[PDB]
Amino acid sequence: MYVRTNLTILSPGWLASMTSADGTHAYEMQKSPVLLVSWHGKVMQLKVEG
Amino acid sequence: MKFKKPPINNPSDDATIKLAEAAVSVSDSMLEMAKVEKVITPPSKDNTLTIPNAYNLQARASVDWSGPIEELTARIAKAAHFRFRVLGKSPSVPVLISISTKDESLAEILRDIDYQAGKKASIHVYPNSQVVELRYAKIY
Amino acid sequence: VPKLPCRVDGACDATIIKMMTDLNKKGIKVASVGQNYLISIPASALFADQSPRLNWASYSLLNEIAAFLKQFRKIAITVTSYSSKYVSVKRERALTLARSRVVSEYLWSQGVDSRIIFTQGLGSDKPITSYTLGGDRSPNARVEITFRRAV
Amino acid sequence: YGPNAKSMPTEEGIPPSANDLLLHVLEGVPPPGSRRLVVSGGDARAWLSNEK
Amino acid sequence: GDTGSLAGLQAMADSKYTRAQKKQKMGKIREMALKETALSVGAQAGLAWRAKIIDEQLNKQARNLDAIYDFNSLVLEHNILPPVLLEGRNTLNLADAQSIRISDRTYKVAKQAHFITTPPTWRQYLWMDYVKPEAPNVTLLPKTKAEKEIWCIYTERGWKNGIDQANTILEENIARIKEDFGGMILYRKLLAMNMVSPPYVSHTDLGVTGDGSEIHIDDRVLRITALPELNVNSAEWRAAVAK
Amino acid sequence: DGCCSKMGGINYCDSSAGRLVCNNGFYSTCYCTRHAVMDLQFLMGCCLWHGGVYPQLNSSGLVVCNDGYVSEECSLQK
Amino acid sequence: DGCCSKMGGINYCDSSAGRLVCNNGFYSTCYCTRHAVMDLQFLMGCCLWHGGVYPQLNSSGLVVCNDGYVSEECSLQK
Repeated sequence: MYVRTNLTILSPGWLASMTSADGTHAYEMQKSPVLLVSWHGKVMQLKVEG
Repeated sequence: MKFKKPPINNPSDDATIKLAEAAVSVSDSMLEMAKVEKVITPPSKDNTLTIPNAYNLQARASVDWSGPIEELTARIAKAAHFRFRVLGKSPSVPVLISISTKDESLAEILRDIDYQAGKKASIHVYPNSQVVELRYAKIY
Repeated sequence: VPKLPCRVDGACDATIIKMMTDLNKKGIKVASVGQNYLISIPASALFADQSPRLNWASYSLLNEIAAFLKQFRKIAITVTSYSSKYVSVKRERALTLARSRVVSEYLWSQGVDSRIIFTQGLGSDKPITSYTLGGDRSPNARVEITFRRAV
Repeated sequence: YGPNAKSMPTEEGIPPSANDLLLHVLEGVPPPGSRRLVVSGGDARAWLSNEK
Repeated sequence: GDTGSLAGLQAMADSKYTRAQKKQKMGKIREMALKETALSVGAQAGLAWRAKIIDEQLNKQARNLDAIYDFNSLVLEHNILPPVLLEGRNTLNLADAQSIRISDRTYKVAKQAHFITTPPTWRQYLWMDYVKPEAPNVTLLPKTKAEKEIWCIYTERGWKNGIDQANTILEENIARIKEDFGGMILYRKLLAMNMVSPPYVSHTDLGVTGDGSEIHIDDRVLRITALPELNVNSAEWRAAVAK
Repeated sequence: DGCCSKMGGINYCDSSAGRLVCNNGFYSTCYCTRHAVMDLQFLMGCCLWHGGVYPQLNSSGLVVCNDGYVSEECSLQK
Repeated sequence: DGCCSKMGGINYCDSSAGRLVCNNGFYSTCYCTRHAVMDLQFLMGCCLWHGGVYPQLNSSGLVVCNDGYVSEECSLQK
């Protein structure tokens, strides 16, 4: 999965991490349905299915 | 008729005086943080059930060691006449424990070793099978 | 190279073999095989009869033993104690363990540069003779010191 | 990107694995161009190749 | 003298002191060269001797320093050195008139947490460099017995001064390492107190990789993603108790 | 002088241990190779536990180690 | 001069107190460290309770202090 976000990924690991000046971040991620995002200090979990 | 006061010693060193007065404050801070940590954290169980005591285990030892774990625990396995078992890969970061003790039996020696190792490894002993196993952390 | 050490500090092999010869002349059993060394001491020359108490003159022999033991480089030293059958198994084992503990405490109190000392006793478990008629003066009553010389 | 596009998005990929010279060092053969070193107090060998 | 200066000036009005200052002229002229050299060589000798003695004492009692300093206990589970924290109590600031700003306590992160390979030791801070001096340089020889004696006592004073400066440097090193360990233990107490966030570190796992000439078996990458920091959420702080 | 003194004399030195084996079956306490086990807990030299002494030729007597640390204890005073 | 005089002698300088310790278990009346209690009530110099003596160069004997005050009795008079 190739994800464009304004947020960042914390837990599972990363392979390619592109980041622009305006805060747009591109993350290359392996096939994982569960992710954890650290929004401004507090971490919440997201689950994505097909 | 001459007067005196009891505790007279050899002459001292000012650098050791400074080290002592620093370490007094260091030890006091360590004591109070240990107190508040013990108060805050509720204990659950003791490792003596996992590490019991039996015969041919009360032969005593006096040990100073400040190196890697494996040579020391193989030495105490040879003392115990017990088999050795290793579980898990040895991590690239070495695990080091310094021990300065006097007249301690093998069971509490192993308990102190396991406590000082902490999260990095665990120790078990099966006396019926006459084995001692160590297991690295299933981490990273 | 003069700033580098030439030998180990406080070492003279002639003095080592001299005091070894003096100990074996006195009656202290000295045993060498490879770099593994053992010394046997009669327990009657150290303790009283079936009791863990030391003579005041025993400190001379202990000092001599520590002086000899300072001459080597070591890792692990083991002491075992053996006695004669008097009352039970438990009493003799406890006596031998106590004697080993006291002599190991004194040997650590002296500044010998070892890492690990193991201490144990067996009572009258392992005889070294078929002759078992003497009391504590019999040669089975003994204390054995064993190690392997490093390098 | 135009010639005025001085701005570039910054990328980070995987950190490198190791150094392949350390294979030869662990073997015992010094890397080419390395210098000899003097080791005292014990049995060890050392070299200086890229001032490391 | 100039204390009873009336009688001192009346004695100075005599011609015998006018020719008694002409023999103190050479004494005050041939004076200042010896003292500087004597003080310099005394400072060198005192610093070197005190440094060697203090390193000897440190190596003599080197074991209990390792006993009291276990950084391996303080290192967290992902081989990360904990950060260094400072605190301050009953703070105030008077920038100028009509303007005071006070506060209860302050906390400051000095050194950020990072990776590490080996725990630190006290030898990195408390050991002092000793090189023996072997170059006694003489600019001028003290000719008379009096100037030899003042050369000796000025060398002694330099010896004392070099000893004092060595003590000052050692004391600064002691304060530095005590600062570092106090910061570590305060960070541990604060993470117990739930006033600082824990760090976060991610692990990335890959299997075999590489070409037909180079391969690696288990490609693991460990990366510290979130640094510890103070949190402002005051309601989420657990108080303590004692018995 | 005599490493195997009051013994058989020196046979030869083994470089695997850095130790001199005497003509009698014994290990002498002397050393022969520099790759042998010493006991060195004291050393000389400036800029220890740092980047080492900077090999530049400074004009002044001030000496600063290679990791930026200043060696005042080896520097010249006034 | 003799600090532990008519006593067992001087053992060492307790630098925690800055005071000498006699061979009999008593502190000497002398001090031995400058970080000690020397109760002095008299001082020297001028431009006191001010910014100190200003080290600038004046053509006259007028000495100003760093707070702007001028020490007249420390200055060259006429």
